[PDB]
Order: sequence, then C-alpha cells, then structure tokens
Amino acid sequence: KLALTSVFEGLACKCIRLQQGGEAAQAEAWEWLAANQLATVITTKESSATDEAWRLMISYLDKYEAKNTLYHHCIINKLLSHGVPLPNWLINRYKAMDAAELLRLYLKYDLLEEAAELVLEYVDALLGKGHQYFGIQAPLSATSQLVWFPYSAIDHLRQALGENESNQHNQAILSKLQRKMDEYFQKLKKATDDYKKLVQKPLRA
Amino acid sequence: MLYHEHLRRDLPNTDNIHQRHPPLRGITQRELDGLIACLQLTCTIIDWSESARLALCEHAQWMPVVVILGLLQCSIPPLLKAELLKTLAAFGKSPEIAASLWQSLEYTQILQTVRATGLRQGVGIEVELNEIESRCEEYPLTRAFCQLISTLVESSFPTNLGAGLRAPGFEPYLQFLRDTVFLRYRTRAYRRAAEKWEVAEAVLDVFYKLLKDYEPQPEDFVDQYVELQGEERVAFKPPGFSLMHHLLNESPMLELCLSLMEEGVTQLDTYAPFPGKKHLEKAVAYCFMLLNLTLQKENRFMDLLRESHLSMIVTPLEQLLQGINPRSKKADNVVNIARYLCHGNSNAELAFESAKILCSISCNSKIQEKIVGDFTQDQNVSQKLMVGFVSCLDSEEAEELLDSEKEAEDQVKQTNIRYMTKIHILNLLITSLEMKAPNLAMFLLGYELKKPVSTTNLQDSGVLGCPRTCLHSILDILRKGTDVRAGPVAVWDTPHLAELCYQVIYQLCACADTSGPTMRYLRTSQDFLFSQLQHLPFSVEESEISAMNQMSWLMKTATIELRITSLNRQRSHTQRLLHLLLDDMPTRPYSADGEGGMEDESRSLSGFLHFDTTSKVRRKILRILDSIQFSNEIPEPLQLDFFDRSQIEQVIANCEHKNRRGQTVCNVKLLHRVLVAEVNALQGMAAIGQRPLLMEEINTILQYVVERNKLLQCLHAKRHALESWRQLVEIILTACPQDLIPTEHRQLIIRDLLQDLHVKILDDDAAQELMPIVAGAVFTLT
Amino acid sequence: MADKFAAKFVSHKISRTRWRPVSASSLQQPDVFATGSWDNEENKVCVWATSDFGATSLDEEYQGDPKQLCDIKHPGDVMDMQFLDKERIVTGSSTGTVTIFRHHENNQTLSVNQRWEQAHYHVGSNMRAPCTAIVCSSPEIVSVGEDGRINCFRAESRDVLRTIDDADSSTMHGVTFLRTTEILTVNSVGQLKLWDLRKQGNDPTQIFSVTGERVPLHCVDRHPNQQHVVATGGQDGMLCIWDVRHGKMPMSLLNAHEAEMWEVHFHPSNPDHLFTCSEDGSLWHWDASADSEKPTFLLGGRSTFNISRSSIAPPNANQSLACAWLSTDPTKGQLEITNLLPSSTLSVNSLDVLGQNLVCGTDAEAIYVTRRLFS
Repeated sequence: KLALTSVFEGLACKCIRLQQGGEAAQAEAWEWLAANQLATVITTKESSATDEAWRLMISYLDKYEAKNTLYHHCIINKLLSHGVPLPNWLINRYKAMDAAELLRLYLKYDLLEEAAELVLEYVDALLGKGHQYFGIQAPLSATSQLVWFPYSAIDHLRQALGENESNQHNQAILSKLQRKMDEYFQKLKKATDDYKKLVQKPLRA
Repeated sequence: MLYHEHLRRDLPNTDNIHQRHPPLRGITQRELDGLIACLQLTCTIIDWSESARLALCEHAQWMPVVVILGLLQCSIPPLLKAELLKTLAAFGKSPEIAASLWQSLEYTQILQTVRATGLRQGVGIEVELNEIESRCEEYPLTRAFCQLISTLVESSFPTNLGAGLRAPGFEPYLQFLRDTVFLRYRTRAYRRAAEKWEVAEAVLDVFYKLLKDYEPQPEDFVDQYVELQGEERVAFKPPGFSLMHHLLNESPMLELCLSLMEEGVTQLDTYAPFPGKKHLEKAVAYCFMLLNLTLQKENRFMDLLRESHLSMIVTPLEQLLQGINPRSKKADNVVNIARYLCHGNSNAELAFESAKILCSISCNSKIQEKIVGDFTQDQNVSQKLMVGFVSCLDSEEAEELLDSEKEAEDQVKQTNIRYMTKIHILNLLITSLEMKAPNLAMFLLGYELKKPVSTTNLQDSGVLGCPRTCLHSILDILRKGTDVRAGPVAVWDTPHLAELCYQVIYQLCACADTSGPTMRYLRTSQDFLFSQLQHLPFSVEESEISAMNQMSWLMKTATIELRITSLNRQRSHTQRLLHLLLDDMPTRPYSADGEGGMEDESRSLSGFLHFDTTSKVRRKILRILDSIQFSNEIPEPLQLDFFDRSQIEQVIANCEHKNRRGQTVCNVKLLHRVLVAEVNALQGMAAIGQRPLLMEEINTILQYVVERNKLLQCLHAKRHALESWRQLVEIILTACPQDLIPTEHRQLIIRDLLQDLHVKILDDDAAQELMPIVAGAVFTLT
Repeated sequence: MADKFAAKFVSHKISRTRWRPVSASSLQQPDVFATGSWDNEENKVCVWATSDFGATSLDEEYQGDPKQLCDIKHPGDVMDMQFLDKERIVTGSSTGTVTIFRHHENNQTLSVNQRWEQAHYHVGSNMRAPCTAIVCSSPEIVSVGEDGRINCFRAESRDVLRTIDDADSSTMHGVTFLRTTEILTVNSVGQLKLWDLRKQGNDPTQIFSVTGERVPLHCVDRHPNQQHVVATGGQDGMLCIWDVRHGKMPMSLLNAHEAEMWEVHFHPSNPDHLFTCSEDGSLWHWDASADSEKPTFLLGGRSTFNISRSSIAPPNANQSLACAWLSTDPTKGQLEITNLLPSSTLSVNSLDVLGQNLVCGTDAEAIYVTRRLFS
C-alpha cells in the first residue's frame, strides 16, 4: 500500500533521458521496456524506444487512476523541471481534469506563452467554444453550475507578462488576454442579469 | 540551496535610495574554495557518467538546474559563476537536459534576449563582461558561457527558442557572441597573454559547430512572419544562414578571421615558444574550418539566394579573399593562407587545412591567373611558398605507418593528416593543369612564367641554381624503390598517392605547352619511362582500382612518348622502349610463400627441339592484358524488410552525381541524411520501438551503395586501363617505323593479341561495357 | 594631409560639434552630427549629414560637403553639447539653461523635449549664470556653470534630481564621468576635482592640481578603458595626464598648443590616440601606439646619451598593462604628434571623433569633416 509517485517520477525521468539520449540509450531502453508487460508489443519497424516508453506511461495512467490528479501533476512537474516540452496528449488529458493546477504549473516554470494560450482557450471554453476539452459540462449560462475561475493565477500571469515592458510579444499576448477577459466579463454580466431576470419572474405556478 | 536562499533575501527592493546599509555578509574565501571544489568534482563526475548526470538533474529535492541558475542571478564572484556555468555545460551534454536548459536560459534572462524600451541599465552577462571581467583583466565567466553555448548547440538545437516572449530563434545569442565577444576580444586588456587566445578559441568553436550542421534550405530564403502580442514580426533566420551571410560579404567578422590567420602565421614565423600558442593554433584552425565549410556550401547557398525574392547580394568567398588586407594594404590573404604550408613539419593540422582551402579555391578558373600574380609578385615570398608545398610532399613519415593499428591514436591521426595534405596538393596540381596557362600548377612544377612555358628548361634540383619544385618531389616519390625487384614503393604502400603522381606526369606530357620540356627532362635526366615500364604490370590485391589507374596513366604517357619519338625519328630510344614491351622476358613468379633453395645458376645453352616445359616466356604487352580482368562480381540484390526497394532505387538515383573524375557515383552522405530524415518523419508509438531495426536496415542500404560504387569505379578503372593499352598497341602498329619490328614477329604478335582479346571477351562473365574498346582493338589488329 | 578634411562654410561661428552615436552592433559608419553656434544675433542647434553618394571609384578625392538636415533656435550661446542617445541632444546655454532637443528623423525637425531654465544662477541675486559644461550617461545628465554649481538631472524628470550648491567658489569649465556615480570637474583656478554624486555633502572627494603657478583648466576627458587615466587642457595650452589613484599631481605635462586648449578627447574605440584643439587654430592628433610592438625578447645593443629630467619614482610597481599615456620611460614613449588642419584657421572650438570620422567646428564660420582619420 505504498504511494506510486516514485514509480511515475522514475518512469518520467527515464522517458526524458531517452528523449535526450543518443543511439546507445535507445539500445539500452529495449532491455528494460521488454522487462515490463506491454500487453501489446507489435514490433512494427517504425516505433522508437521513446514512443514505446510513452505508450507504457499512458497505459499505467489508464490502469492506475488516482482520485486526485497527483500522478499527472507529478509527471508534468517532473517534465517541466527538466525543460522538456509537454506532450499534447498529456496537456489535453490534464486540461479535462484540472486546468487551474496546469496554469499554476506553467507559472511555476515561467512558461508565460503556454500559460496565456491555456487561459485564452479556457476563457473560450467558458464562453462555449471547446468546453468539452476542459471537462466543463455546461458553458456560461444563466442556469449552469459556477465553474471556478482561477482569477489569482490569471492575475499573476498578467503581472508576469506586464513586468517585461520591453517585449512587444508579451504586450501583444497581454492585450489579447485583456480583450478576451473583457468579452468574458461582459458575457458574465449578461448571464448574471439574465439569471436575475429568471429569478424575478413571479412564481405563477 | 542555503546560499541561494540567503543571497536572494538581500536583493534590494527598488524604492529606497536613502540609507547606507552595512557590508554584505559575502561568502568567505574558504567557503568559496569549498563550493568551487564541490562544483569541479560534480562537473568531472557528470562529464564522464551519463547515468550520474540524469540521476542528479532529475532529483526532485535538489533541483540543481533551478538552484544554479538562481545563483547566477545573485551578486556572487565571477569565478564561482564561471564554475556554475561549467556545471550547467556538463549537465547540457545529455540532449534531454539540454532542451530544458535552453527554455530555462530564456526564462532566467541571464543574457538579455528581450529589450524593453526604457531600462538603460542592463542586468546579466553582457554587463558583467563589460564592467567586472574587463576591470579584472580576466575572462573566466565569458569563456564558461561560450562553453555552455558550445555544449548546448552540440546536444540540442531548438527551432522555437524564445517563442511567445520574442521572435523565435538563436539570433540574440549570435549577436552577443559575434558583436560583444568576438569583434571586441582584441580591444580588451588581458592579465594572462594566453587568455586572449582562449576567448577566441571558445567563440570560434561555437561558430564552427553552428555552421558545420547547417544546410541551406529554400525555407531559409523566405521571410516567415510570426504574430507576437498583436504585431506581425519577421522570424529570425537560422544561425548558419547569418554566419554564411557575414562570411560571404565584406563583414567585420570575415576581416577579423583573416587578420587572425595573418597574426597566427606571423607568430609561427618567429619559430619561438610564446604563451597561448596552442590556443592561437586552434583559433586559426577554426577560422580555416569556417572558411572551408563556407566554400563547400557557397554554390548551394548562392543558387537558392538567386531563386529567392530576397534583395540580398552575396559575393563568392574566393573573390573576398582577393580583397585588400587593411593591415598590409596589399591583397595578401591567399599568400598568408599558403604560408601555413611552410610550417607543415611543425604543425600538420594547419598545413592540411591550408592545403584544403587552396585546393578548393584553385577549382575556380577566374582566380588562377591572379593567385599566380600574388604568389610571384615578391621573389622572397615566392621561394618560401615553393618550399612550403615541396616540404609537405617530401614528408617521409606520411608513407610509413598506415598499417600499424597498435600505435597511439594521435600519431596515426598526424600521419593521416600529412598523407591527406599530399593528396590535396596533388589534386590542386591536377585541377590547375586542366586550366589555361599561366596557372598555379605551372608555377609549383617549376615552369618559367616570364617566358612562353614551352621554352622552359627543366633541370635536376641544384643544377645551375634551379630550385626544388613539386615536380622533383613527385618524381622522387615514384622513384623510391625502382632499384628493388618489387618496383616503386609508393605503388604498394600508398597506391592512391602513386595514381595521382602518374596522373600529373601524364597531364604534363599530354598538354601541348608543357610536353616538350617535360618529356625531354624525363628522357635525358631521369630515364623515367624505361625505369617505370620495366615494373609493369602492377598487382595490388587490396587496391586494384588505384593500381589499374596507375598502369593506365603510365601507358598513356608511354603512348605519347612512342608517338613523339617515332615522329621525330629518334630511332634508338623508340627501339629500346619497343624491346621492353615486345621482347620475350622470362616470367618471374609472384608468390611470397616458397622457402626453396639457392641452387641453379649453372646449366648451359643447348637444345633446340622438344615442347614439354612451358617456360612461361610471355611478352610484357600480353602480361599487361592478363592483369586486366574482364569479369566482375555484381552485388547481390537488396533484401529489405521495412523499406520498398523500388523507392530506394529512385532515392539512390536522385543521390547520384559525377565525381571530380567524371564518374557517376551515389553520395552516401546525402543518401544517409535522406533516409534518416524519412525515419524522423515517421510519427507513432510503434515507430519509436522499431527505430533500431530501421537504422540497421539503413546501414544495409548504405553498404549496398558502397559496394555498387566500388563496382562502378572498378568498371571505370578496367575501361581506362584497356583503353590505355589499346592506344599503346595502336601507336606501336600505326606510328612506329615498320622496319623496327620484323614482319614475321609483327604477325605473330598481332595473332597472339587477337586470340587473347577474343578468349577474354567471349567469356560469359565478361563486362559488356568493355566490348566497344575490344572490338576497336580487334578492328585495328585485323 | 590638408586633403583629408572636407571644409563647409556655414556663415556662423561653431562652438560645439558632436557625432550622433552609432550602434555598437552596426557596421554603420557615423553619417550624422550636430553643431551648436555662439556669438551670433540668433544662435542655433543644427543637425548635419555627411554626404554618402556611392563613389564606387577608388581614385576620386572626397568632396562630400556636409548637408544641413534641420535646425532650431537656441536662446543664448551653445556653451556645451552632447548626444544623450540617437534621438536626443543636450545643450548648456550662456543663459544658464539646460535643454534637451529631440531630432525627428522622419520629417527632419528639431523640437524642445525638456528644459531647465534656472539650472545655473548666482545665489542671493537669482541672476542667471552660464551653464559652461554638460555630460551625459543616459538617462543621467550632469551640468556645471559659472555659479560654481553641479546639477544632476534625469532626461524624463522635470525637476533637478540634485544640486551641489557652492561646489566651487570659482567658474567650472568642464565636466566628465569618472564612473556611473563619480564625476570630474575642472575650474578657473587650475584644479581637477573628483565628486561622488551619492555623497550627501558639498565637498569634493579629491582635489588635483599642478605644482607652482595654477592656470585655468578648460577641458577634461577620461580614458575609455582605463577609468583612472584622465587628460586635461588649460589656458597655457598644456596637455596634462593624471592617474587619479596615484597622487594629487599630474603624471605628465606636455606642450600641446600656443594658446588656450578648448577640448581634449581620447579616441573612444582606439585610446592609444588622443585629439586636442585650441584657440591657436590647431587640431592635433597624438599617437601613443608606437610602444604596442609586443616585446619581441631578442638581442642586445649598447649605446649612451645623457639628458637630465628629475623624476623620483620608487622602483616597485608590477608591469601590469602600462597605459601608453602613463609611460615615463624616455626611450619607449615616442608620441607621434600631427597637426590635422592646415595652418591659419581661427580658433578650433570643438572636436569629436567616432570610428574613422572626425568633425571639428571653428570661429572661421566653418565645419571640417574627415571620414579617413587614420588613412
């Protein structure tokens, strides 16, 4: 009954070392990959040892779901600590589970561009565009459940993008983010006013 | 971590300009020496052990990369920062860590890559270099930063570097290394005179690596636009494009490289030891390697630039090398390059890279006449340059050690460098002899350029004050061992060198302007053709292609000599060469295995009748035909498990080019790149697991292409020898006076030649490519 | 050598000339400079371009007349001028005003960006006093005046950041940055003074002067790579070299001009060269590079000749990178000295040097420009 955290950190570290490693690290990787039950090694002549190591990681995440995002968090925090770009499949799974924790992880590692794209997509998801990619059951409506908006992490992102006044790129991102936040606050105000109108129609039933 | 946490609590918040605080509790000297020793031990362990490097970097509690980068932002001594950067460089040797270090370097702004409009006081390495290191007159941090960049460029090159913060690409680091480090290194004060060269080496290593792996693509010549914060900005070009642009224009970078080569040769001409000599020699070597990579990539870069819509003009590097040196006020850059050959016995690497540049520039017809002008303008320089080329050809050690696999790797590297220097000098001579007179080969071979070349009197070195020339070195290489029963030593030990030597002699005899002086000298002073032809055929089991071409060039030279001596009625000399080729010489059997007995110089002339010992008396011209095999083994057809054979044959055909000798061969390096690019384009979890097997099959494809290239070169060499033999036979029959060969003996010789040619071509394994030459010979013989 | 300078008559006296700073990352030569006038009915600041029309002829003598791009009226004489950056020019006025002008390249105009109308004035009378010299270290500006005051400004600050009242009891003539927070000033009583701008007091940190009779010092410049080496020029036309770490006396005193020395400048990127101009109508180039022939340790050769000069130097200072300007060895310090202008100009009031280019301004109502200083 031990925590699987050390297993996921170590597998993430082996995947990182494989991705950074030359032909020798790829040759050594087949030995330890074969020692683990990949229930479906079709040795097609086209899969690198790195691709099979990532398939193993996906299969362990699917077999061993933690109640709290701990294993996905632990892998992402480990990948970011080594400066490795996050795989799109891992981002998309974690977007559907906890987008607010992902934003804090990008901010912890100064990934301001990816953090801003995540906030733009999350705001678009709340506005009703791509809400399925974030696990949001219903978009912003007068009758929908209140989705928790990570306002403090977005304000830290706005501060971190604003501290660098010299970077025309960070200002272009910050202005794109502000314009989207204003669109959200206008639609939130309208949905709140339409909820107030729904509450103000008199009970004649 | 404790030092990182303590030093970060003391960073002053920007809002209190008024109170004198007491002195910073700085790291004590003993703690500093301890931290340095720990970092140096850490560097040494992770430098040699990849498993230790990964295990330390991934350690969740220590976060070494974050702590080290955080300490670089603190006000610590530059020596400790330099050791911290070396520790990051040693971590950056693994590609997984290197990619994360690039992202962390951009986030930490250790070099300012983002210029905000309003801060006139930059924080980072550029200010530490200009304010701290410049005052100490010592540059350990700048060198450690260049070492970090050199290691990161070698392990991982990220295309999206700085994406979202700035325009993506390496350009801010290139600008710092070029404009702030390299262009200013000479203007700086140095406490240690050697460190001047350590800084130059460290930056030039980065430039060499960036240009080595860069190949010009059509995409590099199109302005890509990237949206940043709501404005469209042009993306940065790849660093190798920027380096090519500065090396192919009149740039301060090219001028600094050329002046470093001038400073290098000027210090070497002192023949004295000086501090940092080894680092100056390496910095000059990287300048040579950069110019040589530029010359190799120049044609492709200019063709793509001409196809592009960019309003950029670029000048051939060979024309920029004819520029006025700002220091000498003369066009002496090519002369300063060639003076490194005078140091070939003391520094073989710089003489090799000099020979390689000179061989590359000499390919261009417009430049030959000017180079000859520059080399001959000063009589004292002209003589020193001649000595440089001659001394590199005369080097004895380059022939002696190619077969000892058991001696120190560095001696084998140096002997191979000297051998390859001879090959580049001979290729320079051959390529220059194909050009119109006056050319560089005529100078180096000893021709008088002040008079018509055809009036030159060639003489042995030292006679009437004639200098030693590359012609003398070439003749001495081919004469070494001619007194021994085995023939010329260079035919056996260095077969490709001997091939090029015979090719130069043939071209001198074949060219109308040089033929008269050359053949007179070869006949009267050297007896060269008789001494060499006595040893035909040459038979070398490991190097058949080179041996066949050596025989071809020698036979063609003999064909010219027999024709010209016959036309000029030089009967005694023509008769002597005909007797060597046509007289019945006893076969000496070649077999180095036969312990057997010094007894039989004593049995007597007698006995004109009985036919049962073929004492193998066989004419030299038939023995030369015997050594030409008409059959060839065809490589087995490729069996492939993952790649389609039909597509590979099309890719091989797209990788075929004419070699410098006019032969069609497949470019194995271009083929390997196309195949590896296709394996890298394969996306999926199945392709990652099969990657070792795909790379093994790429190796089987490459082996097959090497065997196919060997077959094509062998067929060409067989064709070349048979054509040279046919021309020799035709001149013997058509141009030689009829009374030199009795009518009976002439008929017997022609019948024997017709029978042997027919037997060899009627064989089922006989190469169809030889049939046109054989049928031409059968027609002339009949 | 007269053939090196293009001369432009401008019909007003030129008090100051400065090159526009080029980017250190650009291979671009400086092509733009500014000038200030004095002793005219209407004084002005002008911006000029050197003509580059593309002589692809290696053999045509340079006759590229400087072209005025634009000008602006200046209240009183331009007493000193510096570029703060590529777009901004700072001026000291005989009215005691410090002014920042902005150059607008797109329309070739000048505009007042900022002004301090009472930077210099006499205490108690509130009468304006001339601002005699200014120095820039962007965004910081320092001025000095005939009121003996030192003022510190920042280009974006409307208020004076600091005044050192009663800093001198005499006219200050020149100011330069020793370091980011330390300046040197020169005055009408032959003193060089070091100031720490962070020190809350009004007293100089150090005072330097010649021994014996003191003459006014008019100009001061600091060696670009060697912050402790300073040059000054004065009323007697003498060039003084100082080590501001080693004593209170000059290290060298050189006969440079026959009248008042107006400016001295080290070459910014090649500081083995120094330039001086004077009231005597001369512009001198000083070359100290003759000792940069690396000591090729070889061989011996005897011979004697005596000439007396007194210097007491104690025999223990390490051979650390001898500044050519501090060399006391009469056998090694061959200064080459060249007059750059033809004999017979009026006063050469100002010079500036950038890369291969030198500009100077004169009382002959003329600007002289060369682009081949060392050719």
